[PDB]
Amino acid sequence: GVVSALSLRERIREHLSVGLLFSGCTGINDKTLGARGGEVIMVTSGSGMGKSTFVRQQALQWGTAMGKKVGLAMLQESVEETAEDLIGLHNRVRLRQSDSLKREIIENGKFDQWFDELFGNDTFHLYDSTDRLLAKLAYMRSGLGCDVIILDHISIVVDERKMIDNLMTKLKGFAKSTGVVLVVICHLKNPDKGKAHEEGRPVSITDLRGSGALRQLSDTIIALERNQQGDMPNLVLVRILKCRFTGDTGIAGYMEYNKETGWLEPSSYSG
Amino acid sequence: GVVSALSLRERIREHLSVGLLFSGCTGINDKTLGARGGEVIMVTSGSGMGKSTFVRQQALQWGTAMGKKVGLAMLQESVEETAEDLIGLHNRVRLRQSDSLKREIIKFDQWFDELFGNDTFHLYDRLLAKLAYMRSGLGCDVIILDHISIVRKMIDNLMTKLKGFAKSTGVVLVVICHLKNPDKGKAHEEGRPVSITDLRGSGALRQLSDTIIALERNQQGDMPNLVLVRILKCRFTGDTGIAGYMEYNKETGWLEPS
Amino acid sequence: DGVVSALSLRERIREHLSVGLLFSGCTGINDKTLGARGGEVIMVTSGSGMGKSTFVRQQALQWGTAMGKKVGLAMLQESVEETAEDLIGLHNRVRLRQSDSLKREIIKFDQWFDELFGNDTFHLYDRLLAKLAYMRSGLGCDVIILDHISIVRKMIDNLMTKLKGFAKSTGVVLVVICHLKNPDKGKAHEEGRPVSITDLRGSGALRQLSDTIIALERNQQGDMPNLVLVRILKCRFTGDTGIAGYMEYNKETGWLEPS
Amino acid sequence: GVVSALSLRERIREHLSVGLLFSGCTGINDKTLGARGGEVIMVTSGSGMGKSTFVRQQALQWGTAMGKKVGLAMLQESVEETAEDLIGLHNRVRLRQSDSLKREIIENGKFDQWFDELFGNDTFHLYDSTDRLLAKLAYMRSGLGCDVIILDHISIVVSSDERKMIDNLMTKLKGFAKSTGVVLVVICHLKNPDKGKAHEEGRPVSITDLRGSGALRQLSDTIIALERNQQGDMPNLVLVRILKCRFTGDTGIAGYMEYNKETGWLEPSSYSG
Amino acid sequence: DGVVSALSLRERIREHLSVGLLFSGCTGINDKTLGARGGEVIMVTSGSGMGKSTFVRQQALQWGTAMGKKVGLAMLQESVEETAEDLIGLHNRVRLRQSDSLKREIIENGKFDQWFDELFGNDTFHLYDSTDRLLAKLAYMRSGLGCDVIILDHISIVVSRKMIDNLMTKLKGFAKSTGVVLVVICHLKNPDKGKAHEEGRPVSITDLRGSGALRQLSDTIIALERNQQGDMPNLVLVRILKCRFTGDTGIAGYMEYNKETGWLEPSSYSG
Amino acid sequence: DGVVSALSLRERIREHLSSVGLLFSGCTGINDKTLGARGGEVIMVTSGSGMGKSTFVRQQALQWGTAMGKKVGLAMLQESVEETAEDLIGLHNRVRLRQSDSLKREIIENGKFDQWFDELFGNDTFHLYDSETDRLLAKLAYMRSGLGCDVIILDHISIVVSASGESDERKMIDNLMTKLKGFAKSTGVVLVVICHLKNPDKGKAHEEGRPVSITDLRGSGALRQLSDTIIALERNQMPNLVLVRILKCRFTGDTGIAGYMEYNKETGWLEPSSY
DNA sequence: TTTTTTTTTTTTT
Ligand SMILES: Cc1cn([C@H]2C[C@H](O)[C@@H](COP(=O)(O)OP(=O)(O)OP(=O)(O)O)O2)c(=O)[nH]c1=O
Ligand SMILES: Cc1cn([C@H]2C[C@H](O)[C@@H](COP(=O)(O)OP(=O)(O)OP(=O)(O)O)O2)c(=O)[nH]c1=O
Ligand SMILES: Cc1cn([C@H]2C[C@H](O)[C@@H](COP(=O)(O)OP(=O)(O)OP(=O)(O)O)O2)c(=O)[nH]c1=O
Ligand SMILES: Cc1cn([C@H]2C[C@H](O)[C@@H](COP(=O)(O)OP(=O)(O)OP(=O)(O)O)O2)c(=O)[nH]c1=O
Ligand SMILES: [Mg+2]
Ligand SMILES: [Mg+2]
Ligand SMILES: [Mg+2]
Ligand SMILES: [Mg+2]
Repeated sequence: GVVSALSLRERIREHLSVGLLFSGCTGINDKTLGARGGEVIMVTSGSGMGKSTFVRQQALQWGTAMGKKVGLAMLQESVEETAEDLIGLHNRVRLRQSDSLKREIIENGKFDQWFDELFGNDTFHLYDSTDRLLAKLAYMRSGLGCDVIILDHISIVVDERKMIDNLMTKLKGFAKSTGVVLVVICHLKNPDKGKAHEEGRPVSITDLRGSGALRQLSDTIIALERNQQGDMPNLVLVRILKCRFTGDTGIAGYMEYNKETGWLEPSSYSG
Repeated sequence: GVVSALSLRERIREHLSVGLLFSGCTGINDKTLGARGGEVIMVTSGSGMGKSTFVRQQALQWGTAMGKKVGLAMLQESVEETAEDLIGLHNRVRLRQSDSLKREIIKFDQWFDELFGNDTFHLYDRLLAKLAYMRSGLGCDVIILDHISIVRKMIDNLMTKLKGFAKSTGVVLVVICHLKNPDKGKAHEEGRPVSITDLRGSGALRQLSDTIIALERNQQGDMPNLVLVRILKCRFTGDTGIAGYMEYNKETGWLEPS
Repeated sequence: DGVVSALSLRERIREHLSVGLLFSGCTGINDKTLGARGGEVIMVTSGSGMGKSTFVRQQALQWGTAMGKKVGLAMLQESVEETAEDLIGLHNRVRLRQSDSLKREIIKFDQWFDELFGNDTFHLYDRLLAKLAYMRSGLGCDVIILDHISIVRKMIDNLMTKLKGFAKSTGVVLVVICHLKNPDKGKAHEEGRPVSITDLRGSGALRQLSDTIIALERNQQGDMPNLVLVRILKCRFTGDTGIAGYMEYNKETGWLEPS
Repeated sequence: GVVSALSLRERIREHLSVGLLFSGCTGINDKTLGARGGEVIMVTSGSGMGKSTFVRQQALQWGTAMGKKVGLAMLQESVEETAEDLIGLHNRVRLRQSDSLKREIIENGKFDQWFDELFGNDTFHLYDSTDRLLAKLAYMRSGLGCDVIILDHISIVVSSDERKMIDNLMTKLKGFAKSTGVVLVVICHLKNPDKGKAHEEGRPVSITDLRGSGALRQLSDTIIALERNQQGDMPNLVLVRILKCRFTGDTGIAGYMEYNKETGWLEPSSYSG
Repeated sequence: DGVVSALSLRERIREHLSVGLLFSGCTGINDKTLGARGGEVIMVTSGSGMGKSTFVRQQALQWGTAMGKKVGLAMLQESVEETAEDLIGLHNRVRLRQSDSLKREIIENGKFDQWFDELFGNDTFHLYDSTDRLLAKLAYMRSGLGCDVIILDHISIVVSRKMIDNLMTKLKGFAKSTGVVLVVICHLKNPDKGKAHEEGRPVSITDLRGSGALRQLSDTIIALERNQQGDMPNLVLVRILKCRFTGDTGIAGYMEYNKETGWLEPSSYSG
Repeated sequence: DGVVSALSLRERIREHLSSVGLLFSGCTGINDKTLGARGGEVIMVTSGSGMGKSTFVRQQALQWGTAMGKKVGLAMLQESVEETAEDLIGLHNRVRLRQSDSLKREIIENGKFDQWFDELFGNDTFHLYDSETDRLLAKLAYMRSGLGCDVIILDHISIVVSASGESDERKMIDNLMTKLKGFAKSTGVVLVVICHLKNPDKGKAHEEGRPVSITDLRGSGALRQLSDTIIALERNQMPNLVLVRILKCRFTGDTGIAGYMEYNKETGWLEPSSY
């Protein structure tokens, strides 16, 4: 592995020739310009502040609009609970929270409309619901060729200090030499001082839990606030708290949550 | 292993296309589609927490009030004990832990044969060639096996014979596994919650099984018999965890839901 | 068939099932786990020097003066004299080996000797399972009590798997003592700290084989170490385990009696 | 080997040690006098507050203006993310953080005018990205002979226990400074705060806030701690704090530095409290 | 066999029972645990380097004039002449080791051999100069010299658990097997929750290095806790912890040092 | 056997009580409470990190190496032979030689440094040593044994315990610390030890003005048993008023706060200050 | 395979 600084005439050049956008909020698209090859983002909100809404939305948007293979690794739930929350979200309805509508649209041929509008040419990919998880994600990257890989709910993949430190180190070091956006989700701690995360705490960088290797091997911290006690509980207040590429840490904007469609859109709110 | 998005075409329709209730802990019927055939309900706890205190309670109310024929096999003990808790539970008076009422009656034949009068109970005192006759020659429908432990490669070569048999027959084949020798913190017995991790023996005690009940109870608390049920990995309705309160009620002896 | 139709399993149970050995001190043992049973390996385990042999050799006297059974003792922790000399002043309610005058003022010696020893009850002992196997065959023992265990992974369980076989063979009421491990978190046991079943030294099968566990929690450097907590930690045959009672000492005389 | 104190008359005088001075701030160069061969220097701050570009700037300033051969072992970000800061740093711009310019400069080939102004001097050496790291540094410094070596992100190299690993390595790296006589700036991180705000948010960092062990303030020679408040109203005024200087005996504030967005070269600000 | 009855015991009580060695300094001790007894093992607990050989050679001396026993001393913590300087100067009430002026004064006053045979003029004390060899060296004092109270100094090079309770249980069995009142010195462990023992802390029965049975096969536990950085480092706290033979324990006594001589004597101290 | 009595000990005490001395410099009270380093003892040096535990040893090796003629041997393991073979030069001649290059430009040519060499090191008083532990005390025994180094100084015990592959790093300490105290007490050579002070938890750390306690010795716990004198230093980097604590002297009967010193930013000498 | 203490730091509790 002895490489001098003189083997870099045509290897820098071809490395010149851009980040995959962030739908629903262009403020994250402003002060990061997306994500690169080897990047590891971190998405977080509180323990119950909708960390499963916008990540699922972005997995939707990067496969039905942009032609990039979104190979998920969701381990909150099984496969038939995330495929349906892809389809019913995409059709702007509530799929898995109404029993008659799951029976109404199963009757009349619109089912193989709503399967084939999404899952067609191997864009979306799903994972069978932890040191073999890395081997399965590398088999996912090498065999299928997916670009964005999401992992969720870090408590299942795991003194939970050395554990989560070795976990974040192993994924950060996995993202080398491959060119893959390995987005991970992790939880916030129980707030040892202050107002709670169920009450809309101002999420600092001092709230990640298990070890401080989460705010030290990331490449972006995207923090959401689903302030349910606030007068906009249909509003995820989104924030860049860490950037290795720019350094702008602040209110990129807002995104408004919708009930019936399940979506959340860019909003035009100010305080 | 990774399975692609093409494999879920009809299976959401198959996901959008109960049976034996759990008399005792009345939230489990709400959360694991009761009991169909071919299930392996796990009753997981540490030695003393209420393995056979709870698992034999199901066989009375699924042997008599359901009418389905039941094969018990409590190989941690013998037939003389497994043919008494049935009687003392069906007759509400504590048989085994009383002295004078053992010899008061000995109307023993009546409370023997009235609850053994069907072809319900076929009790047992290599092993599966003698166990598996319960379902073919006899008609049993709930089969409950207690002990597994003393009963690299000669360990994980067991559950396939049971699971293919459950596939072929359709029997509620409830087998008890145990907890383990702990390593850090409080042990299980004080009221520790046991998630999917804390199980030795094999991973098939919480993975290859279909639905997993765990019993936990504060032993040196206000009462040692406030058990509480947990689901580890449920496949029928997916949702797992805590249903609700049971209590054993030492006056009578039913782990009844509270 | 290995399965047996339970209706055709009748008379063998009709011929089958047709309190017992009480405990002096801590009347929430016999009221709760119902005395003693043949074939048992009971445990009286607490910390080292909590007064375990202020229980385990009080019971050997109460089971030879009112219960009349044969008691084959085993104290390796001292000699036959040093375990038998306390018994006489224990019977006579006078604290013998803790005041110098009455150690030799009496010598009414054989009055106090024969009235508790002229029965052929006690059989002391100064390998050990051979010399407990003779206590059945050549001596006729009815209660066996032992005191110290830690001298005679598998070297700690292959004594307990021989003692459980000896309780299997003869059905003898047996009491056995082992010791607590050292709590590296928090305090020590000796100021009222509750013990768990992991607190047993040596290895990790001295608690499979035992049929119950009894323990004294004693605030040793406390305001008084004369109010002990009895705790059952395991019971195969009554289920209800935990805080049994609180025993005094009554320092004028010295009786572990419930209060 | 046994020695005494009389057979050194003409080799004590050989020491009778010229430094390698910093850049950007000058009070750092007051109370350190540069850096010497056999001297382990340590830079700490939070994550992202300036532990890689502020060290690579000094790797350039010690590697194109002073002719000292400089080697890197960048383990965070590999060769092809770190050359395009060097190139876009020396030219007083922001290269990778715009596609208005990387698109332009390879059309005509003025990339080949901004490129060979630096690396054709053959003073830079890399290591492409956990104990024979020493043995590869030995040839990077014995045959190639880069006269400063930089180790990036030592908390991969600790990925047994912590106390055993990092001391068993750190002793062999201070004994790599000795017996080979190279300067060595090593990068190592911070443990979490207990109470209050953190070391990226702008906490006043102390000496025993390290992580990996407490044997990082013990086998090391100079502790330099940046304090970059990014939540305060001055988000790009970094502070520099010398926490432990063995060779002189001055501790406290060095000075202040400003970070300029359009250029990338941090400038010495003249902030007053 | 080796089986014994409890009928044939009229002889071997009649030939058994047909206080003793008090402890000088803080005479609540013999008021409470009633002196030493033959065939035991005794632990002096104090802080490390805090006087675990000042309250044991005093109690080697006070059993060598008024008791006349064949008192041994076994020192591994020092040499065979500094242990003898202090015993000469101790009863003579002049702090001797700490002064060289009085070691060049009465070398030629001729009262060297006078204060030698004033209290070594008997054949009372015996000594030794440096564990399985120590098995023979603790028994030859019992057989060859006829020693009565052996004091053994060190435990941590005596350990060169299998070397730690091998000592304590075997040399507890040898005590009751030969009647010699063996007295051994212990080391407290290195605590972590807060203070050290050396600054006024109270000690519990756990605090003994090596393994755990040093509290099992020892028969009494004597305490000293001296507040080094306080009003004085000389007021030790005495606390009795374990007592198989009377039972009563607790806060025992409070001594001073009486700085001219070197003699542990008490005071009626309330606090 | 070796069980020798106490009646037949008339002559061995007689040829003993006729050492005690070898006093410190830098302050007064460090010669009160310990009366210097008694030949035989173990003396232990603790400061924080970068707090002068080879300043107050490089300075006390000279007062024992010139003003008393005692053969002093220095095993400085932090460094090499050259940085410490010259740090005594300006020590003696009252300049800061390595810490300022202008004097290093002055005294090359005219040989003032050569007379500064031949003054101190022209005699035979100082011996030095450079750098597991299976040969450390083996190569330290020849200094007192053959060469007669009457004081030996050991620097940085933490880099003879961090250089071994063992099971634990505690047993490997206290299987060597016994050889250290035995080699000290047996031949009666003073052997001084440098060891460090571990992580604190709340408030000020040791380098910010923490009153260090005896249980804070990093590495093991028999460093407060097999020691005869423990010395601890404190400062707040008044960034030079270093005060001294003596933790435990096994010979005499008083320990505590020893004295105040101040370090000289021109010459190199610890002036005992006032406060 | 598992037992028993004894140092040194990390989250969280
Ligand atoms: C239970 C109790 C005992 N004691 C005293 C009476 C006896 O002197 C002594 C009883 O302890 P023992 O039972 O005699 O101790 P042991 O020989 O069993 O030791 P080990 O546990 O290590 O095997 O304590 C009290 O003073 N108050 C009490 O409440
Ligand atoms: C010092 C400083 C840097 N920056 C920017 C410049 C770079 O784009 C980025 C620095 O990133 P890096 O230097 O690459 O990373 P790091 O060493 O600080 O952190 P880690 O230990 O996790 O590897 O931050 C600011 O915006 N303001 C500042 O004051
Ligand atoms: C106990 C005590 C000791 N001292 C002084 C004078 C004593 O000679 C000295 C104690 O010396 P030692 O008793 O010899 O020390 P130690 O036994 O605690 O340590 P080790 O096991 O390593 O041998 O301390 C007092 O001043 N006041 C006191 O109360
Ligand atoms: C005490 C003190 C030290 N110093 C400086 C000058 C000395 O060269 C320096 C000490 O040099 P060293 O003795 O080599 O450093 P250290 O032993 O204190 O710490 P470590 O070896 O573990 O890294 O401290 C002062 O400037 N003023 C002071 O008051
Ligand atoms: Mg006993
Ligand atoms: Mg970086
Ligand atoms: Mg001593
Ligand atoms: Mg130093």
